[PDB]
Amino acid sequence: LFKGKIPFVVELEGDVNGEVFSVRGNGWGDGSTGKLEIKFVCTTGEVPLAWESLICSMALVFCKYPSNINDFFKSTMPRGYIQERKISYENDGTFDVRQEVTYENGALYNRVKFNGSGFRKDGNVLGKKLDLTSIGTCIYIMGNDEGTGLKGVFNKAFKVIGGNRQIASHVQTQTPIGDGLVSIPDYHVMHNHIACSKDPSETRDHIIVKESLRAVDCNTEYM
Amino acid sequence: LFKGKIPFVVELEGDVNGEVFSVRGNGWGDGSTGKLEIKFVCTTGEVPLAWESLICSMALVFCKYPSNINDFFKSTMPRGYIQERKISYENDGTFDVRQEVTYENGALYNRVKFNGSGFRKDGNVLGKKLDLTSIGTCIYIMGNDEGTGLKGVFNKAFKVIGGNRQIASHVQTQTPIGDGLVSIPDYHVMHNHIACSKDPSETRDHIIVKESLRAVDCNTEYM
Repeated sequence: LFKGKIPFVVELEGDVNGEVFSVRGNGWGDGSTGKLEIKFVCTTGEVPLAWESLICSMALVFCKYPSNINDFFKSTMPRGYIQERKISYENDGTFDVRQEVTYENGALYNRVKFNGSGFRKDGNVLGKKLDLTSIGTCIYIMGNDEGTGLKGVFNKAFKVIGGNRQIASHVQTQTPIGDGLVSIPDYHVMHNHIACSKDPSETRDHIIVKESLRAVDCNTEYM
Repeated sequence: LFKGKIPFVVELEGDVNGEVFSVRGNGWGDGSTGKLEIKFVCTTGEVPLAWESLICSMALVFCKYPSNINDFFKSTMPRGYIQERKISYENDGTFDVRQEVTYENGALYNRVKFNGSGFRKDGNVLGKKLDLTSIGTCIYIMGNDEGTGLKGVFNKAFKVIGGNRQIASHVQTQTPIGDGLVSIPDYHVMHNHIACSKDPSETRDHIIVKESLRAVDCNTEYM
């Protein structure tokens, strides 16, 4: 299903320190090259927080997997998987995020419930002081202890506009939505790249995201 | 000072859940290739915990740095730097670690105070149920907020013998020991590899470690 560009559609309902907002993204992902491009629009007016804080919540199924690592994400399709994260910001609040990642009508949908609490008034998140202009991130992927799904961990070192860097710590799980046979990997990493940009022509609150995604047998490739 | 193999000497005084032990390592590191080899011996009898839990505490100065990233570690030599870590194990205790990394008499010394508390009796650390046979780790390196030193973060996904994987979360700082001019980088990563082995000939409690260390401009290389 993932040999070639396919539509990538995102629906995020957000609730951060009791500020409710909706985001819709349309673009494309290519699971054989590990590339995607998508434009996110806030449909309820303006995001009450850093766009950058939304980006990883808004499709690791598009990751370019080598043939020697089990690709859990593609193995669950078309029914797909649940992707859940706790994201903890150094000196700031916490996001609780639940995603349904499914293949429907020839398209990959990321449907996201994005909740945040404890965020600080003069913090980088509510202050919108974060930047992902061009940034590499390494994500740890492995089988959960029961061998029914995935767990993972990673940091993002967000650029802080007029500051230094802000670490957000992510804990993730992925569990299949269906009862079909799934493929469980051992420990590996994703080398991921984000570039975020704004259309100066566009008048609505939005952000354009390009990602690169590659699964890496770091146990071999780091030697 | 780091163009070619030079002696690498480690002295670790350890205190884990009130169990005191000493480790001495001798080997070599090569800062131009980013390789090192060292054999660690417990001099007080036996390590009262997983060797694997000691390995990253027991010389990022040996990291192969490209010319487009500031190499803080080599910029501090010969006086060298302090390297401090809090290491937190999922469902287990915490290590507090202070290192002095100095160049003395043509050799690179890592002098380590390794403290651990809250470790669980039937846990993977005191139970010695961890393995680093062949494992890749990605370390985040960046300038601290004051621009006087480094901060960093990383996970190690330890193999658990007869289990799955155990995440240890590391927070690190590096601060110069001297008053000399130091070179402060922006965010990048190290792709590091560990291979641990035992000499079946050797009769003392020991472990042999080979590391690969490369500094990576992930903001470019992950695209």
